[PDB]
Amino acid sequence: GETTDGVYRVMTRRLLGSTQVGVGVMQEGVFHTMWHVTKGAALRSGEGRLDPYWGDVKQDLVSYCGPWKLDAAWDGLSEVQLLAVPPGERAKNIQTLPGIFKTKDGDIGAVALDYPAGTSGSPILDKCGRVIGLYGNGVVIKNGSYVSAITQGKRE
Amino acid sequence: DMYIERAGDITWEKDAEVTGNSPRLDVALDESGDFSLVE
Ligand SMILES: O=C(Nc1ccc2c(c1)CNC2)c1ccc2sncc2c1
Repeated sequence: GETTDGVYRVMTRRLLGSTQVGVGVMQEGVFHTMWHVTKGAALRSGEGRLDPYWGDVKQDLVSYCGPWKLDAAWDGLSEVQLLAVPPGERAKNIQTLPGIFKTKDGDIGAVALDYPAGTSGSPILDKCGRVIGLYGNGVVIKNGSYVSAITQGKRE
Repeated sequence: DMYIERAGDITWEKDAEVTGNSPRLDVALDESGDFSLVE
């Protein structure tokens, strides 16, 4: 069906009406999203079908039609934009400076913007418009707010 | 059955709404891909 590069909404008709479960990125004929959005299930794009190709529950990432294509990374210094696609609302760029998730296996960038869980899969961008990661996997802080990591896959 | 709908282009927007803080947090990632706070 629609294979054009860009940001897409991931929807379902299983619940009441049409519900937005997440968001994803189409790039180089590959659909990239977060694992918790689709659970590895097949996707529909008009009359066409997207079958999963690669996935990992720990990284919380999944690619459809081909291997993960997104290889840009946050430089640890400059501001980024969350191209947020919220349920029932238009795509919107939100500029912020990322924080840090300090882990036993290294540091990761983190965006502190509050959006519904259906916004999961929204791409985080660098100044050149390159996707440096996906929004939707993080932690809940002392004030109920969500702080997501900048989750990036590995390009082979 | 899940489906996809195009929502726009992937572009950087100059003069976008600039908001949000930059916190430094101690986290742990489990086998299920869930993050948790370490103190
Ligand atoms: O529940 C959420 N995320 C999630 C669910 C299940 C799993 C994982 C993450 C990773 N391991 C499995 C959540 C909560 C709040 C917000 S706000 N914007 C995105 C967002 C995602």
